[PDB]
Amino acid sequence: LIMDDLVEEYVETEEENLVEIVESPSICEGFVQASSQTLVIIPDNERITSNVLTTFEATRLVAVRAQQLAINGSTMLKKKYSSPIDIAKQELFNRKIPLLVMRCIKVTPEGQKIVEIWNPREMGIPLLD
Amino acid sequence: TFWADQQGKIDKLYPQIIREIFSRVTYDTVVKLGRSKNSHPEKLVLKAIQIPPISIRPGIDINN
Amino acid sequence: EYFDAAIFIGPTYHQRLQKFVLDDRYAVASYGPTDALTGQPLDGKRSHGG
Repeated sequence: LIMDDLVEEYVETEEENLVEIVESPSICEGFVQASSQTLVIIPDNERITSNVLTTFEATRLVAVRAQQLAINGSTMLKKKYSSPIDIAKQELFNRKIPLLVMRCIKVTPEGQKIVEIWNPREMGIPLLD
Repeated sequence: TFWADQQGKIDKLYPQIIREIFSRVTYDTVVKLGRSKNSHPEKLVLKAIQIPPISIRPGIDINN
Repeated sequence: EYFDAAIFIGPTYHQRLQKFVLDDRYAVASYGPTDALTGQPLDGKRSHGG
């Protein structure tokens, strides 16, 4: 009985050189749950990130708005359009998009999330064309 | 399988015996040897293995 | 319109290689056979999905 089509064999050859008494409490250790964070919004005069939307952020805004226009139907465009993509794009260009860009720069160990909330209607818009 | 040699006298370190020996170990030894408290040597002997969910063994070969 | 340059035209022996586009081309829809283990589509054209 020639079987053939063997499952081979697999070999790993390397080493991972990853460079007060105590007992078992259940509350001092463990706690897989992470502490709830508090949102610190950096004041509008202390924001040091770009006031021009990146192509990534502008694309994300347009995509989110287009999806929400696919589920909803409300908009502020005087010129009506037949596609949610067009409506969202013109909403971004006309500076009437109902979305905010939150840029997170910190995770403080005290459970503090420091963010900069940027208004796309006041921001510069990249090429996108 | 493990083999315990006492100056030429050998006796098989069966998993139950190893389990008792590891249960004899305190947390201070584990911590002071760097191992995490969740990595206590007692956990290395299993009396109730996990039968994996049928999601990872579908079709009715590992089930054999 | 005649070409300005004289064009080199003559018989050349040509072979049809047995790589048909109709065999190679494949298109799949949004649904079909899936792998029981990973839940992903099956592999390739032969399995009618992937």
